[PDB]
This record gives sequence, structure tokens and C-alpha cells, in this order.
Amino acid sequence: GNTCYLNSILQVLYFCPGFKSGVKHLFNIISRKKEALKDENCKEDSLASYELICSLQSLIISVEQLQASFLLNPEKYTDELATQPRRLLNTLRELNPMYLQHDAQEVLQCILGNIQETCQLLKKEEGSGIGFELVEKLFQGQLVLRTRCLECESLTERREDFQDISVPVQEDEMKTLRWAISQFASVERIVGEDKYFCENCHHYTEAERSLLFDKMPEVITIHLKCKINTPLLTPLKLSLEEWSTKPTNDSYGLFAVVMHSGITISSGHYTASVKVTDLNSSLKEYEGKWLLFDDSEVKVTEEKDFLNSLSPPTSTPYLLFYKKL
Amino acid sequence: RKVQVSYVIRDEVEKYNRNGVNALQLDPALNRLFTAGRDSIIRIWSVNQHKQDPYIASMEHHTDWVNDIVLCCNGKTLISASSDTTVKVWNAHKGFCMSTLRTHKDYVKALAYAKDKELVASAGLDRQIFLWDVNTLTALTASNNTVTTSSLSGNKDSIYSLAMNQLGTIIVSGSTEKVLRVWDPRTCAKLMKLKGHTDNVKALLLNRDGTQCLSGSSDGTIRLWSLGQQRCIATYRVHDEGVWALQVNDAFTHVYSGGRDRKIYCTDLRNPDIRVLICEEKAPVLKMELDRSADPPPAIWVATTKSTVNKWTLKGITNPITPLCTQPDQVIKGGASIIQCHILNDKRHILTKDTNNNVAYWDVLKACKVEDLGKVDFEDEIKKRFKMVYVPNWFSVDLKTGMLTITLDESDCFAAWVSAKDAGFSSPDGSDPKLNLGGLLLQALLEYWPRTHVNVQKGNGYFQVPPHTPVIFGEAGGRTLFRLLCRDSGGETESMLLNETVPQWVIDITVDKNMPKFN
Ligand SMILES: COc1ncnc(C2CC2)c1-c1ncc2[nH]cc(Cc3ccc(-c4nc(C(F)(F)F)cn4C)cc3)c2n1
Ligand SMILES: [Zn+2]
Repeated sequence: GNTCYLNSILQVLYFCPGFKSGVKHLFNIISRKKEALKDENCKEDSLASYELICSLQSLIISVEQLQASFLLNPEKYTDELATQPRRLLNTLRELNPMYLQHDAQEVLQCILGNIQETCQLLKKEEGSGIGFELVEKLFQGQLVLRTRCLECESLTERREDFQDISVPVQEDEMKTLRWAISQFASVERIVGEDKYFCENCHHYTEAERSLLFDKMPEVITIHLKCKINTPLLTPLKLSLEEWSTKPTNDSYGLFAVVMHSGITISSGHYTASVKVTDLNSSLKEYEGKWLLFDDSEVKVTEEKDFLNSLSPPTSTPYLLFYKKL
Repeated sequence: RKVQVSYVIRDEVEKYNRNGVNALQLDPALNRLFTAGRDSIIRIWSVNQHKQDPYIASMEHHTDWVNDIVLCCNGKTLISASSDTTVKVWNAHKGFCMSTLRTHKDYVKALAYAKDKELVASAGLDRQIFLWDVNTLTALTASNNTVTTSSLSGNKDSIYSLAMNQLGTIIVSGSTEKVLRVWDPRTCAKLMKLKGHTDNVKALLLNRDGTQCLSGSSDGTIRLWSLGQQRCIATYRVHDEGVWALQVNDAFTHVYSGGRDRKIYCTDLRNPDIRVLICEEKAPVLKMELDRSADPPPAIWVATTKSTVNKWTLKGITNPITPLCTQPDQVIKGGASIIQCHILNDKRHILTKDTNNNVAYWDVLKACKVEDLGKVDFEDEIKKRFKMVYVPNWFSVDLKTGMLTITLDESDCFAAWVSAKDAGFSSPDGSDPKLNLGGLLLQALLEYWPRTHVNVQKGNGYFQVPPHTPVIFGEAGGRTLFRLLCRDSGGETESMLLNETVPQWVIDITVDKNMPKFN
């Protein structure tokens, strides 16, 4: 198969907290409506978005079945592991005006947006006839765009939403994640030819365009701009209190990395890796280890081996994921 | 590059400040106070209790905000920094502008002074500090026209404060760089980069011999630094919001501070627990000036964002959080800033609203007020004067000073072509041509310029703007090129400076008398 850019983020989403039970209790409603109309006329555009939830549920059931057998290469047993991503990708391509390899971040945002779309479509038939806040309260947060008139030192505040956090690598050499976060969220100064007109001062003054974090989701997705074969420091623990509106001690931890192999992004291969914690059911053997996904082959590797696979310049990481601790 | 023609709609003499005051200067020997109002007018008042209307004089040669002023030579000369990218030198005794250094690239924010050396320094948003001798500037005319800079460089961001010691041996600059940069004013060499604050610094101070430094930043932290040790020795936290003004006694013992939080404190540097809430003003404090009639200072003058300036006495001879003053001892009342404006559908008249909600009706063409309307509803009065005739936009209104400043840009100055009968100009023969409002106004502003007088007429032939109307030629962005009153166009020096300064798109209409044409 040649659907690595989708399969990587699918494997990442599989281990996201609340995503599993969320899509389960969301597909429950679709099955209820199917059988209720079987006992008892919607738009086809919404119907296409409805169907991918059932497709995702079948996929996740199959992945759970494959996990119970501890089969790490089902290519010789079940072709379904490759046929299901195509079943999802056809519906995805149908749901979009956009476009054998493409962006792994674009497909992530697209899947999340389609799930939010069907969440709204099911909301519009719940109170008119928690559950539908899946994507909104897992990956999407509350960004704040306060700018400060350096003369009167007054703050003007605006609110926005965000799922991904696009971030550069180098400047225009080993940069910590703090520097790369600052490059995206820190201050751009308004001063010179085009100043900022302050209504309070009624005058041209200097300003500071800064970004801030107000209310954070359960999982932070981090996009990494590049191709550049120079990686950066990837810290395990993470806290956003330095760039937060209301400084709170909600820290996060790295649990999923999507890496890119090949210089040309036109036909580069995406590889996935996910850490496993809170395995309450039984498997403490895998607790702390890292699963690596390359094509249909999943492997178990220690934390230090994966951390050395990151650091030196073969496959550079493309997406990072941090869950709340 | 692009030149705009502005003019101020005002009375000939504005006794009171139509905007807030950014700096204060006191003359001890003559009992005179200099207020640098944001309305581009430096006002001299008398500080005597015997005065009931303490107005003395006005100095109105500035264009934009006036941020800092400095007295020199026993009160003979004054130097003012302004947001019009100019530093003006005036006679303090007779209140008239002597020179205008157009050296700064951006706003001029602060001035540092040394009275033992009679030495001044100007700093602003252009990341450059310029040193000047007072006696060199006082001996300047249109003939004696020679004075360049001795600039200090290094600031990686814009400057907001400046200070020098009394002896004039050490200078310090505070920037939005969050770092105090120290230079030697004699040798012009970088001394140290004090790295203590975490926000912009807006007030600095130094002792007599230049051994210790005081700093007031927008983080609420006052800081005392030892110069020889290159370190901050003390950090006081007496304000809730930013610290914007600083004063110190003669012995360099108590610091007088204020800022965004209107509370003003006299805190002992040797023990921060010994601080007294002097008073909480009505508006955030911009600057302060101590009375030095005794080693225990008797009173302090406070200039805030409001137009009025207060004088609070310092007489403790209570205990908890009581403000030392429930009301100021002296009050210099300022005017009211025109806060809102609206242009009618005919693009001929203007409806303005000041701080007291008093609405006024103006004729931007004639450049004069029509009537005062009182505390009427602004939107209801806007909809109450509804004329259906459409006229294009041919100008812009500006309130950077608090008063009406009408600006005309080359692109759309000559866009208005109105009917003479609809314009109110009744010809005896019942004629009605088409008149360009921009051209008529340009000819009215340059009515007293003989170069426009072509054989001979004088004016546009329909109306006359007031002769006191200040006409300005300024570059778009902040640069101010020339300023003069209308009737002052008859002066030979003003005439030559106009011949050099007036742009071509004004010359071809006011002098060449040609048609404006389109685009
Ligand atoms: C999460 O995998 C996916 N999720 C969502 N979609 C997919 C497919 C792209 C549509 C996959 C996907 N991709 C490539 C794969 N190759 C083999 C499999 C089956 C398998 C996977 C994991 C395990 C396992 N789990 C633990 C632990 F620690 F969680 F208990 C330990 N081990 C060894 C056991 C078998 C497979 N599955
Ligand atoms: Zn402001």
C-alpha cells in the first residue's frame, strides 16, 4: 500500500485519549438513526459525512481485534489493514475540494474538521427532535490576540480558535522547543512608518502583536515547518505557562511523533510512533515502551532507542502530540 | 516624499490646554511654570497663590504632542521635544521659538539636562540620542545655520526616557529594550548595559555627582542601581500598574513615584517600609515636578492625561492608607479635547463632540466655528442635520492634538466639485459655475502669499479663512516640514521657505492658477 501519510495520523489518533470512546458513542447515534428509519429524508452531503464515522468504527474494531492477537504484520493474514484506509480516503477526498502522497497535517485537520462537521449535524437533531464536543475539547483550544498600546499601555483583546500550532525550525543551531514556540507565539513590534492608531490615546503609538493561550484542549498538536534535515530538541515534559493568559500549572507530556523519510515531500514516507501509558486493562509489559509504525510493520522499542532514532539526521519529525498529565 | 497641507481650526489664543500635559518645568527665581501640553502648545503660568487667573503666555510653534521640556541659563532658554520629529529652542522669557532642529527620524520622546555644563540631550523613537550645547543653540539664526549631531548609538529598540546628572558626566537611556544603556556624554562611549527590568522604562533619575541611578519601568518596579558596581542594588514594588514618573529629593533619599495607578508615593530608598500615599489623582500620572524651595519639598506638581494640572502640598506636620491630600492645593484648569467628529453628507460642515459632550458645528471650508450646541445627543444631531446632496471626500480630520486639524492630501484634495449656488456663494448676476473646494481652500490658506498674487488679486474670491489659522506643510508619516500663521505669509523669510517647501501639486493651483484635472 501507498497511504502512509494517512495511516500514520490514523495510528496516532487511535491512541488519543477520549477519541476511541468518543467515536464509539458518536457512531451509536448513527446506528440508532439507521434502525429508527428502518422502523419508521436527509441530505446526501451530510450523509457522506455520516458514513465515515461508521467506517472509522469498523476500522477501530478491526484494530482492537488485531491488538488482542499481538500480530505485528497482518500483511500475510488480513489485507483489511490496507483496504480500510482506502475506504476512509475515498470519503475524505469526496468531502473536500482539495486533491499518491500529500500532506500529513492537511489530512489531520481535514479529518478533525469532518468529525466536527458531523458533530454539528448531529447536534442540530438532538435538542430539536459533551457528546458532540469531541474535536472541540480534544485538539482545539482558545487563542488570544491581545495587543498593547505602548503609550497608554492599554490591552485590546481578541479571541480565536486553533487546532494545530505551526512552528519553524531555524531562524532567518540546536534550538530548544521554547525557541520554536516563541517564534510562533511571541511579540511582533509595531513601530516606524506604519504605527498603531490607539483609540484611547487617539494617536499613532507603538504596539505589540502577541499571541496567548487561554483555554487549552486535552491534546496539543504541534506542526513543524520545514525540507530541512536539521532537527531540534524534543522535550518530553512540556508546560505552556510561559505563553499563557492565566498562568496555570497544567503540564503536558509527549506521546506521539510523526516523522518524514526522504528529502522530497512529493513522495516521502511517513512513519509513526506512539508511547503507551495508563494501560489499566492488563498490558504493563508495554507500559513506557514506544510503538513504531512503518508501513504494515509495527514494532516495540525502548524509549532511549526511539530518542536516539530522533536525534543524530535520517528521518526528521513532522508532527508532535502532547497530552495533559 | 508625499506632502500634505494641514491647518488648525482654533481660536487665535487658546488660554487652556486642549489636551493632556506630558512634562513639567518650574522656574524658581521667577515663580513660573511651563506645561508641555499634548495640544502642541507650551503654556507658561504663574505659581503664586495671589493669582486667580495664573495664565502668563503661550508658545504654539509646535505641531504634534510636546513630550519633554527643559529650562536653561537661570530660566532664559527652553528646549522642547515633540512628536513632530523636531526639537525646538525657545526664549523662555518672551515665549517665542528661536530654532527648530529637525534631526530625529521619529518621535522625540525625552530630554536630559545638565545645568553645571549647560548641556542638553534629545532622545526618541529613532534609536538615536543627540547632544547639544545650550549656548551654541541660543546663538542661531537663519544666517548662523550650522549645527549637526554628536550621536550616541547602540539602542536595539525605541527610547522612552533620558536623564543626566547635575555635573554632566554620565548619561543613561531607558528603552523598550528592557535594558538601561549608559554613555559618557563627554567622550561618547558605551559604558554599561544594565540588564534588570522586564518591561519598558519611562522615567530615569541621577544624583548630583552621578554615582547612583533610579529607574521606573512599566512593570511596577522602581530600581536603584550603583553605577560603579554595574548592578541593581534595590527593587521596590510600590505600584499596582506601571511606573511612569519619578522624582527625588535633593539628598537623593526619597523617591516620588506615580504612574498608571493614580496613587503617588514618597518612598524612602533606604527603607521601603517608609512610604506614604501622597494622593490618588483622577487620571493616570504622566509626569511630576518637585518644588525645591526647601530640603523637605513643600509641594509637587502633577500632570496627567487630563487637561488640568494639579499642585499637591506636602505637609505631614496620618497613619494607615490615608492619602496625604484629599484635594490639591492649586489647580491650573485646562481645556477640553475634541474627542469625536463627523463630516456631514455635503462634506462642507463638521459636527464635533468634546470631553464635556458639548457638540459644536463648524465649516471646514471657511475654517471657523458656526455655533455651540451644548449637551445635545451627538447621533441625534448628526441625523438631525441631514442634507441629501452628495459631495466626494476631499480632506481628512485629525485630533492628534485635541483640536481640529484638517489635512489635505494630493490624491484627493481637488476631488470636490460643488455647485456655486449650492455652495452658498450668491453671485449678483445669478451665475452658478462649478467650484473646487480643495482649490478654494488652498488659495484661502495662501491668500497672504505674494507669489500667488498674480496681476492683482488676493484670495480665492469667495471667502477668507481667519488670519490666525495655523497652516502646516507636513510629510505623511510624522515629519513636519513647515508651519506658519496665514497672515504670516507676507514675511520674506516665510515667503522663501514657502517657495522652497510648497509642493508642486499646490503650486500649480495656487500660483499657476491651472485646472486641477483628474487622478
Ligand atoms: C494502533 O494501530 C493502528 N491504529 C489505527 N489504524 C491502524 C491502521 C492504519 C489503519 C493501525 C495499525 N497500523 C499498522 C499496524 N500493523 C499492525 C497492526 C496491528 C497491531 C497494532 C498494534 C498492536 C499493539 N498494541 C500494543 C499496545 F501497547 F497498545 F497494547 C502493543 N502492540 C504490539 C498490535 C497489533 C497495525 N495497526
Ligand atoms: Zn494608547
